[PDB]
Amino acid sequence: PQITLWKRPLVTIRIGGQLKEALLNTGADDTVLEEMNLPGKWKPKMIGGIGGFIKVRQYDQIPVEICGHKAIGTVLVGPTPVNIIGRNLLTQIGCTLNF
Amino acid sequence: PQITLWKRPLVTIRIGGQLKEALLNTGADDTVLEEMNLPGKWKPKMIGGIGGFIKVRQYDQIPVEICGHKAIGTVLVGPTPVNIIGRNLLTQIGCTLNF
Amino acid sequence: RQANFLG
Repeated sequence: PQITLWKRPLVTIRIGGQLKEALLNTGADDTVLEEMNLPGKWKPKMIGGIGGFIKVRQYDQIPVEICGHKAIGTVLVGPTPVNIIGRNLLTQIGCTLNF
Repeated sequence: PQITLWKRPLVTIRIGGQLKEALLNTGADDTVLEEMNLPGKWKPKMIGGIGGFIKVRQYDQIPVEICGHKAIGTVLVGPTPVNIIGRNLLTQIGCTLNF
Repeated sequence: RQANFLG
């Protein structure tokens, strides 16, 4: 698709058999989802935030479907205003910025 | 142009005689820059992301040159860790996400 | 309002 920016670039994702809404976010290195449980193997991580570091759980090699485009990579889980898809997965689905 | 997301989508912007490196950020509603004297009245605002909120000054009707495109709109100024071009200006220059 | 970028 081509997604314009007059509205927030929210799309439906599938992860662990659940549908969720997420923001396509070019300003985020990483993908950060709201609190949820996810299949197996996570490590504690800290990510740079506003006013300091926030604690997240890092899951590696997680399959995520974004508008029916397959990605597999690192998904962080923690206190985010909104589910955010970052460049780590945007790159995998071939997403570019154009003007 | 087409900007891939392998790396942060950083571009040079100009405001008046002032150069800033800024992140093209589809996850941001607004445009926020640090250390900028801007002409005109401003009003206090608080804007949030991962980590929490920062206090900024909202200036309206500010011309911003972005890769040869003339944007004019709201520019927030405060202690953002990286200078950000948000959807308010990205729309004006015809920027989309494509995959 | 939300500027949801992250490092």
